[PDB]
Amino acid sequence: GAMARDPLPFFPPLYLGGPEITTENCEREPIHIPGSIQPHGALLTADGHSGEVLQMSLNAATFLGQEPTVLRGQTLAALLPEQWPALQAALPPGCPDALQYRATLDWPAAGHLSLTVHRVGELLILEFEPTEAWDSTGPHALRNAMFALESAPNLRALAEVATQTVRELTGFDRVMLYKFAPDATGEVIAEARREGLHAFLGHRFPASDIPAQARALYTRHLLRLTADTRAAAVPLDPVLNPQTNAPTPLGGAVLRATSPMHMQYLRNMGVGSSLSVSVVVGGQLWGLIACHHQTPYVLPPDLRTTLEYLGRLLSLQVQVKEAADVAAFRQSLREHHARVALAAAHSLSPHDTLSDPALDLLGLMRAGGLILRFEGRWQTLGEVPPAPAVDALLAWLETQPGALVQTDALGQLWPAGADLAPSAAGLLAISVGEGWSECLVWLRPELRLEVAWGGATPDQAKDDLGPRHSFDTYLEEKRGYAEPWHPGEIEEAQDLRDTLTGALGERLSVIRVRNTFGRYLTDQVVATLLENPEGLKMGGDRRPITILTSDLRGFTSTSEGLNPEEVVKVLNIYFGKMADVITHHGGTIDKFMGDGILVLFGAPTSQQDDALRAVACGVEMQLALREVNQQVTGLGLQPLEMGIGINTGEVVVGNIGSEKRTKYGVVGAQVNLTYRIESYTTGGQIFISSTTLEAAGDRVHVNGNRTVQPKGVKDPVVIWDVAGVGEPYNLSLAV
Amino acid sequence: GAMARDPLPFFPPLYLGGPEITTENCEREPIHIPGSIQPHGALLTADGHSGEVLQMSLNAATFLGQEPTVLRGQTLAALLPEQWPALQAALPPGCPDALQYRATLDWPAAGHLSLTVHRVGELLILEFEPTEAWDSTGPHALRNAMFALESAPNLRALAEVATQTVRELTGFDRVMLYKFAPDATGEVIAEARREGLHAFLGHRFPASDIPAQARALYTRHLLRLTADTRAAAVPLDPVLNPQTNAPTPLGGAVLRATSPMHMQYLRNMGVGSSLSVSVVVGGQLWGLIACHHQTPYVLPPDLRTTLEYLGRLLSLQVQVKEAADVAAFRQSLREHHARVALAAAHSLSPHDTLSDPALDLLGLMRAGGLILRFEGRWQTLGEVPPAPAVDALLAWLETQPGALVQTDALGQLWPAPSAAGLLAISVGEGWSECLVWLRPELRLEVAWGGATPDQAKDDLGPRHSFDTYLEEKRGYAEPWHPGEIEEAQDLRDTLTGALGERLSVIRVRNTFGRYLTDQVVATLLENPEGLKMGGDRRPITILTSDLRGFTSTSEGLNPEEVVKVLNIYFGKMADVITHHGGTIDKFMGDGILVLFGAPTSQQDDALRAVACGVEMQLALREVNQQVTGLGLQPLEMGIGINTGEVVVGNIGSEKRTKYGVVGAQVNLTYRIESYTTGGQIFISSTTLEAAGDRVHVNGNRTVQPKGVKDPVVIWDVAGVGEPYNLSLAV
Ligand SMILES: *C/C=C1/C(=C/c2[nH]c(/C=C3[NH+]=C(/C=C4\NC(=O)C(C=C)=C4C)C(C)=C\3CCC(=O)O)c(CCC(=O)O)c2C)NC(=O)[C@H]1C
Ligand SMILES: *C/C=C1/C(=C/c2[nH]c(/C=C3[NH+]=C(/C=C4\NC(=O)C(C=C)=C4C)C(C)=C\3CCC(=O)O)c(CCC(=O)O)c2C)NC(=O)[C@H]1C
Repeated sequence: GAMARDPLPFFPPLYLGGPEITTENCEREPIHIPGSIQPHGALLTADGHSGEVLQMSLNAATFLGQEPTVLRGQTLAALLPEQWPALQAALPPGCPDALQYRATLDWPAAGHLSLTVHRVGELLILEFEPTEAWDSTGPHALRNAMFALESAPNLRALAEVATQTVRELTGFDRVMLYKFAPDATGEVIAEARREGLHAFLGHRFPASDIPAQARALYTRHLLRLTADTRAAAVPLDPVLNPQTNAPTPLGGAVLRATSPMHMQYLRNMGVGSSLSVSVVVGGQLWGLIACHHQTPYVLPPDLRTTLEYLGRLLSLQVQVKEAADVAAFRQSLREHHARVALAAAHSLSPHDTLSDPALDLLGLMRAGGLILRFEGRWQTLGEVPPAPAVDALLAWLETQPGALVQTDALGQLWPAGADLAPSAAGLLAISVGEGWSECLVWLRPELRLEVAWGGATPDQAKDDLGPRHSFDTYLEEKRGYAEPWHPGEIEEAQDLRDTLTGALGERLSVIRVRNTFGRYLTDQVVATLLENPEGLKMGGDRRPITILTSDLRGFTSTSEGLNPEEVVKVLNIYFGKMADVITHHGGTIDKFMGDGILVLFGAPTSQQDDALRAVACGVEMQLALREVNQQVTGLGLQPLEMGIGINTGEVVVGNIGSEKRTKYGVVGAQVNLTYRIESYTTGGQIFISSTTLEAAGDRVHVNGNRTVQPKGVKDPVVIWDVAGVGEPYNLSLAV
Repeated sequence: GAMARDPLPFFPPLYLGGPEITTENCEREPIHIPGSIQPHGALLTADGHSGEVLQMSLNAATFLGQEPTVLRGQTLAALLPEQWPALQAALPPGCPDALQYRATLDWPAAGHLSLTVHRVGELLILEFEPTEAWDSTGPHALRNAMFALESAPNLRALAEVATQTVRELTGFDRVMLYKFAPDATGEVIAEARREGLHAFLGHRFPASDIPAQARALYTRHLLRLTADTRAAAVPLDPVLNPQTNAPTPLGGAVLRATSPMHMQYLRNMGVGSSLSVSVVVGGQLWGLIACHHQTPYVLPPDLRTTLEYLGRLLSLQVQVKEAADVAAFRQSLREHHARVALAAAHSLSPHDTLSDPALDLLGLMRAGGLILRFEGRWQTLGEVPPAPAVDALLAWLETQPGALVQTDALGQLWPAPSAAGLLAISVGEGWSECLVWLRPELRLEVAWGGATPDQAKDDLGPRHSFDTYLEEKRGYAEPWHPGEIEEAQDLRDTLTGALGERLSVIRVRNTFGRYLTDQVVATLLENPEGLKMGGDRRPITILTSDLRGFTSTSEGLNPEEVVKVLNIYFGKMADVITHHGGTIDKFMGDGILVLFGAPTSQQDDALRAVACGVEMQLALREVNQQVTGLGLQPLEMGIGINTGEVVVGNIGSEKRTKYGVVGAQVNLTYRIESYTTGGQIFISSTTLEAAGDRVHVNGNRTVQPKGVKDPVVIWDVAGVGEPYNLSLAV
């Protein structure tokens, strides 16, 4: 950004053999050390401790009415017997160079003088200038303006009051408020002017009309002027400070000679006199009050002080009015902003929430297209570039520093993307966390706009070796720019980025609970578990739980002759319906081992009807397979068949994983027994153990039984064939 | 926070039957509508459209030089023939009541008068004051003050210039800068005064000395004065505005009579004249330039305007100076800040990064104790109260709103000793992950100007004593520096911004393998494509293990022995499997399933799987030392490995995916393991072929497990050669 770019190193001044200044090298003119002054005042420099005079402007003798011999090598003690002790008191040695001291002198000849002093290291710089010794303006003009500035209701009105007041105070033929853009171009956003004068209002001027080292200088010394655009500069004698054998810094002297480049610009523009006051906001040059007179004009010093004070006042009020205008913009989005904040705040699946048309993330930013990248997938709303180009933008976005990126001409910030101006000329992108792995990208189409320039566009700065001669309206078509993002839209995006980034709190814990307690647990069960962290006895515990295992009989063998995509599709269908059923019965899915399911009832938390719910779950799982086999045989494949075993008993519960990556699981002979029980089933059948049937109760309807001695058990056991469950399930296997 | 709390509703004023004002209700005094003015000026009110004069102060004739009947019911057009068109243009209908217009008048029997006008609703309010023949040589004192304030190096120095300059401009016997705290107590942070006056510098004063409705009014109308603290008010006549039959709002008139309660305070303090100017920063009352004279003093209006100018400049520079003071505090901490900023940004296990003493989160904030809650658990550095108080503090911090909680007296915020000061930041929203800085008690003595806030309602009028009253505060820590608040917010921003990076790795590990290395997770994220979630048939090598008979022996162990043994076993097996790039797929009871080929495949999948199996068997030697140390029997382990085409893809539901494998070659692996005995590794012929000549074998078996159409040869593995050089001990 040209405004946030320090000036180039300056070249040596002319009187040290520096180069001549043209529009090629003019950002390097050392305008702060011209070694000369404007002829309407006089300048002395003096040693800061002794007060010996070291330099005089060539006109100081004639100005201060003393022969040049006495003056040179006189002391300020003798030249200013009253003001010498005072400026020492006000400008103590070692004080900042910015500090200035002002006084009136009753001088022997031609009237009173205005004295302005400042210190630069070991050197005192004294400016002398005619004054009335009588404030022409009176007390009320400034006080009235200050209150009127503060009561202006918005930025535009504040600009009107500023230029209208300054022109009333000074009599200038033209007073402009000139506002710098981030690329250091500027625009006349208010103008008060004498009748019959050409209007510059609404015109943009190239950044080169005020070069970077002038803008830097104007950030530190807030007023400067050219009283007479025809007047020759007056040299300092000697031109170098003899304390240093180096140029005398003159940036803080209002009598500093103006650059010949700018002198010529003002003549071309028809200007006899010029003055500007910096508006500085947050340490940055926000703009200028820029004044012109058609004929030479020396603004009296007291009028200048009024201006300098208005400068300070305007610097604060520009900030106040800009914040109020932004807040008013956001005030009209309040209803919509709250609604978007509430949804984003607690949402655990951002993709389904932020793409809802009822949320209208597109309208919230007046965007033409929105990209949402969350988890691993990105979807879009509205007008976006073809899918190949969206992936190229997200790839370049990942390289951008920060968590917010904003531009109204994406083609310039990212060259390869200049082709995407029909839908992505402007872009506002925010990163949920750092790295752009999750982000939102509002896009805006190219908006062709005409720009009124003051005589020339920025690329015509070097057509001549000097300033241009025309400042009349020059229209240029703007290419590749979108409508700019309002500062309130920038803020809205910052608010929403913060909300989603905060929401990563839950999105990390619930995925961490599922890793420990159940990969397929419901968002309610996880919520239930987060509230009650204790009671779970991670270090180990033995207690009763019911275990259910199922397998698809021979599906692993029939899957060696299907498409790999058919297998995955069939397993996805099956597990989907199975998981819905098991969830409905409060079971914890513990493993999806191939085509087999293990379900726990009682871990992570138990209830008195664990066994009954497991049996009912088993029945409905079998019934659910009939719905599943419609799609499978719909796809052209053979029906699936399923056997289920259920056991109930004491198992060891706890962190059965490792220490660094825990898993709440169960271990013991009663787990293994469930598999042996399931191994006695055929398709459609459910075998349960005697402990399960006993624990489940009289609501379980059995078909018959078998005594079996599975390998792994010392004693024979009776297993029971389930036909159904009664109230309140009323679930029955078909026969 | 009494500063950001609106005033209470005022009570009706006395002349409408309201209650007498005492220290019981003085926050309800309607000080903006006294119906009266101070006697060094005169006041008219007129209709905003016709200019008809509606009220006059009772002294208006003496001031304006015309008896009341010629003034009353006359029109401002006739009375101010030049100023009437001007003040209408400056004060248009609807303008803010803050907006003021001033002019000078020259009248007979009246000298030069200052006329200050402003508009309240449909009413114009005109104030008349003696003023001076204009003779200034220019605003030199202002210009010099302006640059002196701008060059002040810090906030203390800025305050010193302001009071020094105001005293030089005015002659006031005492000039103070009075800075409000968030609780609306105030402190005199700079003072310029007569030598014979008792110093108030450094003293704090109760919030009630400037009540909430004075503070609110002082945020809109930036100057008020009491010219003579013994001068009697002058009634308005009539007292009520006839447009409304309601009181006339005088908040915006400098001549407004001062609250009687405050007049008595000034007298009790020995003050003869008073004036203060608001410092308003970001729309908030930051403080007052507060001035006392021991004798009466009517400041001419032109000199008040210079004070008003300095108030505006000082509102700007207080902002500039406080920021620079904070930036200078943090500049000392820069290298330390960068050091913590780097660590917290890229950490995927913040518990081990932040507890590092070389990171020095305690010293960064100059704290005595630090709590660190991340993921499931919490942990503490330095001096922390016990685990009940930490679990109770962490529970209560979930109560607090926002992401940052800052106090220097935790006993007051939360009733329930190493922690008198607390600074807490929420990583994300809700405090599920947070940092808590704790500071111990710092016995400080507050110097109060006469009395503590407890003694506000001791008598029905103001206090008489304003001498130093030292009060010992208990349960307090050294206050958090504003730079230390900014450092905590920065660190909170960083850790919260690192949640996205922490999120990407747990999402991937949740899909592709729970125990995956933080290194291979980075691999899957820079190359996310080609994984083929829809389905694919690829060769992979599969390794299954079991601890034979441990399921039975565990029925005789205490459950805590069972979990401890499995934790030791799995923890060692995981180390070995990860060293060999295996993907632990399931911890099935005491069994492990490991994939070599998923999610990614190298060309030596089979060899690594065989060598991993050998090392797991060897690693069981170091496990069986800890298991027998605990007094238990030693574990035995059998291993089977198979290599074959399997279906690879999303095997879970569509909603909760899991990258898994399915097929007969997966199931054959468990059958191959079932033939092993303790200490033995059986592998299939396809594994032996893919692994290559570096595998050392003992013998072989032809087996035909059911569910298999054709017999298969399995091979007993003795060890692995270069570069592994592992052999099963024999
Ligand atoms: C290659 C160098 C160039 C150059 C140099 C230059 N310009 C300035 C200072 C100013 N230029 C201003 C420009 C404007 N005045 C207007 O009235 C408008 C629009 C209506 C514009 C854009 C202004 C305002 C200033 C500030 C000075 C002032 O207030 O008069 C300097 C610095 C002068 C100095 O302080 O010594 C220099 C070196 N101007 C170019 O256009 C090219 C040729
Ligand atoms: C129960 C009511 C109380 C009360 C009322 C009250 N106080 C004010 C205004 C001011 N009080 C000030 C206090 C101080 N002056 C000092 O010099 C110091 C410290 C050294 C303090 C704390 C100040 C500065 C003001 C502003 C007025 C001024 O500049 O003199 C009002 C409002 C006055 C008005 O605008 O009419 C009221 C109602 N003060 C209490 O102490 C209790 C009794």
